[PDB]
Order: sequence, then C-alpha cells, then structure tokens
Amino acid sequence: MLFFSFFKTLVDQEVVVELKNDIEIKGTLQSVDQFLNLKLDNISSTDEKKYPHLGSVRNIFIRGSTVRYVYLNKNMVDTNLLQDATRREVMT
Amino acid sequence: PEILPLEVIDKTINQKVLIVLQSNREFEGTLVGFDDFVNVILEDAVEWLIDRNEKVMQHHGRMLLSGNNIAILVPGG
Amino acid sequence: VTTEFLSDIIGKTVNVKLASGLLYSGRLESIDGFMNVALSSATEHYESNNNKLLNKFNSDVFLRGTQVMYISEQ
Amino acid sequence: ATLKDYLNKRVVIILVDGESLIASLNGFDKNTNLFLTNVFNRISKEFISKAQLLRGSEIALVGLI
Amino acid sequence: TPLDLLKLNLDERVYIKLRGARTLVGTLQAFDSHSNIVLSDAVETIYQLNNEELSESERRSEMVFIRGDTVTLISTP
Amino acid sequence: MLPLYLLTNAKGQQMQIELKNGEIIQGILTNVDNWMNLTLSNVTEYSEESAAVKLNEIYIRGTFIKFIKLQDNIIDK
Amino acid sequence: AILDLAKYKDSKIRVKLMGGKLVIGVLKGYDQLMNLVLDDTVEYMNARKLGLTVIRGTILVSLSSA
RNA sequence: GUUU
Repeated sequence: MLFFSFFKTLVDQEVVVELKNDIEIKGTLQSVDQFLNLKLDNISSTDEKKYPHLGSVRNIFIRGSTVRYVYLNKNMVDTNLLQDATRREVMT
Repeated sequence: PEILPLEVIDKTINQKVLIVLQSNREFEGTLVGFDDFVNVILEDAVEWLIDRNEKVMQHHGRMLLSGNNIAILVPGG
Repeated sequence: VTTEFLSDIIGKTVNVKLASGLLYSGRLESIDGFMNVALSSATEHYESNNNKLLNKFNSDVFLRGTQVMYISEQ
Repeated sequence: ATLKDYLNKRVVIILVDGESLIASLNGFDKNTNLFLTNVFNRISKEFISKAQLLRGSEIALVGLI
Repeated sequence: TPLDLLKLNLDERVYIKLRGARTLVGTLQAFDSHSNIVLSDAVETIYQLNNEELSESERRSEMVFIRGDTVTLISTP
Repeated sequence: MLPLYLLTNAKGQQMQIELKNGEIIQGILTNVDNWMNLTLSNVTEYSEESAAVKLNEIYIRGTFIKFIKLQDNIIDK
Repeated sequence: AILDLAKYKDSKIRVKLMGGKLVIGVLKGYDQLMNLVLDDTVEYMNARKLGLTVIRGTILVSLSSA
C-alpha cells in the first residue's frame, strides 16, 4: 500500500516512464491505482528511437507490471517523509 | 480409491528423487522433506544441466529447492 | 518442515543460486517466508564456486526471494 | 486509475512484445483482460478480428485515440 | 527480517542488480516488500553485447522509482 | 460487458485461442472458470498460425492465453 | 472444477508444460490443484523415459488425450 | 492462477 501512497502525491506532476520493452514516455500523471497502473495525460516523446508508434494519442493507460522505471524530480518528493514511512512499514 | 500426488511424494521420502525444473537443470538426491507448496529438501544433491550434459555440482548436506520452478518429480531417481 | 530447515541453517555458510545461474556464497544472516535471503561475507560466482570470482561484497547482501532457486549448505 | 473513460472508444494497444493493435474497447476487467471489436494490426493495417478477447498479461499500454 | 535489515541502510548508498545486466547505484529513499524501490542521485549501468563486443552504457537521474519485480540483488557499493 | 461474462455465454460456440507459445487452438468451448481456464471439444491444434492435430477435448490454463478470437456472431448470441 | 479428471484415470494423456516441455503418460492420480500422477511417462523435449512421475499443476499449460 |  505504501507506493500507492507515494504515487498519489505525484498527481499533476510531469513524469517519465520507462517500460520493460524499451519504451520511454513523458506525461502528466493523471491517475494511479493499487497495481501502480498509471494514466498519463498530454503524452510526449523523450527519446527519438525508443518512443513507439503513436501520434494523435495524448492520453494513455500503462500497465504497472510492465514498467521498469519512473523518473522523478528531487523537488517532487520529501525524502524524510519517504524514509520515515518505509521505516514504519511492516514486512511480514 | 483415488491416488493423490502429494501422497506419492510422501511415499518417496527417504528415497532417491529426480527433480526436474522447467528449465534444463535437474537435481538428483535423497528426498528429506517437502511442504504444501512443493518446496523441497534434498540431501547431497547432484545438480545437472541437460542437453552431453555437464554436471554442475555435487552438494553436501541439505538443499532447499524452491518449488516455484519445479515441473516434474521422479521417485527413486 | 521447510521452516525447520530455515531456522536450522541460520548462521551457517550457504550457497544461494538464482534463476540466472548466478550463485552466492555467504553466511546466512536471515530468511523470510517469501524466500528473501540475507547473507554476510558473500561472493558471487556463475554456476559453480570453482568458477571465476565475479564479486566479493564486504557488506551484507539481500537476495530477492522470487529469484532464488535454492539455498544449500556446505 | 481506470479504463472507464475509454469504453467504446478507439484505442491503440501496445503489447508487451512490442506488437501494435487498433481496436474499439468494449469490455475490461480488474486484471486488464480486454474485450475488443474490429481489431487491426497498427503496423500492418491488417484486419485481425471482428471480436477478440485479449489477456491482460499481454498488455503494456492502452492509448485513447 | 532480511527486509528489515534493509531499513538499516535507508539514506545510505546502495548497489542494486536488476534483470538484464542492469546495475543501479543510488541513495536508498524508499522500499516495500515487493522490493519496489525509490533511489535519489542515481546512476544506472547497462551492459550490452552488440556486434559480438561488450559496451556499458550509463544513465543518471536525481530521483527514480524502480518496479521491484526486476530486482535481483541489493547490497552496498 | 466483462471478458469473463462474454466467455461464460459463448459456451457452445466455436473460437480460436492463441497461446503464449504460438500454438493455435480451434475448438468449441465447453467450459470456463473464473481464472479463464477453458475446456473445448472438437479441437484442432496447430504448432503455429502458418497452418495439424485433431483432439477430442483440450484443457487450457488461462495464464497461457495471449488472446481468443471469437465468432463475429458473438454480440447477438 | 471444470475438467473431470476421473474420466481420464487409466488412459494416456498429453500434458504440455510451461517452458516448452511435453509429457505423455498414463493418468494414475490427480488433485484439485491439477497436480498429476503419470505412469509410463515419456517426456518430449526428442524422447526421454521417466517412469512414475508427479507433474506440478502450477506449471501445467495444456492437457489433451492420447 | 494476469500487476512483484
């Protein structure tokens, strides 16, 4: 439940998403779910080569199981909040 | 009069078992124990890779083999 | 019975193979029901201990459970 | 996060193997299993099926065209 | 418990092996039981074998979330 | 409507399954469960789409299906 | 369950596994989890003869008759 | 039993 909480505070913030199959996509995080699925509004191209076969599409749904990376800015995130929250989380 | 798979594995305890992964690799050893998930304890396992097949290692003591990757069990090797 | 094993070998020197082939030799600090493993004084080798040493971690090593193919004592 | 806003609309689907589809999205469940109609191969522009059911394990991306 | 001995080095530099010859070095901000991670100030090394030869690529990022299912290993550099 | 409901009522129809290995299975659906495990009668399986074994009944695990082509008849049936 | 394995006891079945293995055997036993007990098991990889094998149901992909 |  912790990373769901993390991703909720990122709504309305531009993020880059790297999918396992080497697809990279810039977008505004509009929505997040329990599986960490993502909905990105105002889609844009970070890399020339990696970027897939889109165009008119400006809104996408990304399956959480297929993401490798979500690239953030250090100002989007309070580190100490993250740390104390991880410390709190129980893993058993 | 039904024959249950886990009863068959229960009977092969203290015998030699072949354990075949879903990959090429195989483990032959003495079946010490197993759980409900088919995690498995082997004693002095010979670890193989299969086709000329190279024998990876000779274990000594006890191995816990994750049942997550196990496709087949053969009783008495 | 597999749990009795998990607590029987804690503190002993083990080999932990992963899916990839990579093998880790260390002292078992801790284990969890998800097969997650903690080792200390660990080395990595590919397939066999007799092969070339690929790394020596002076620090503690956390190996993910989903990835472990066995844990074995020597 | 939900595929609700896409119902009955045309969509681009990128599969995990990098394959591409164009289709009308008609049904979906919580595991992302899709029900599709008038499916085509994006690259190929080749008509695949009038109706098709696609497992979620296969999906990587769905876009609203 | 191995997941608690990971809290031990929160805000400490970590080394992470991933599936596909990827490596990450970053300062540990957050994790869960899924092994999902957040790292700050991170550099990611990719070892590729193209044209039968080995090159290693790099990628720097100030903050990154890592889906935990590709994670294989966590230690310190 | 939901994919599963759709399947549950396509019972008795003809349909074509593509599996994760490439094998194609043409048959008439005889049963579905909540995990999309199927059983079909009057079966013909192919090694790939290029095409041929005829089988009386087949059981297919749902985790192994890439997609299922339905008969155009579906919506009204 | 949706498949009644009882009608297949003492018949020869074909079982395709995850990771591309084929196994034809005689069905001796089964469980609700689709774990099988095969006899005269032949694993097709071209030919390999195991005997009385236990197949894990979690990795089972397909099951037909023979 | 599909997103660890």
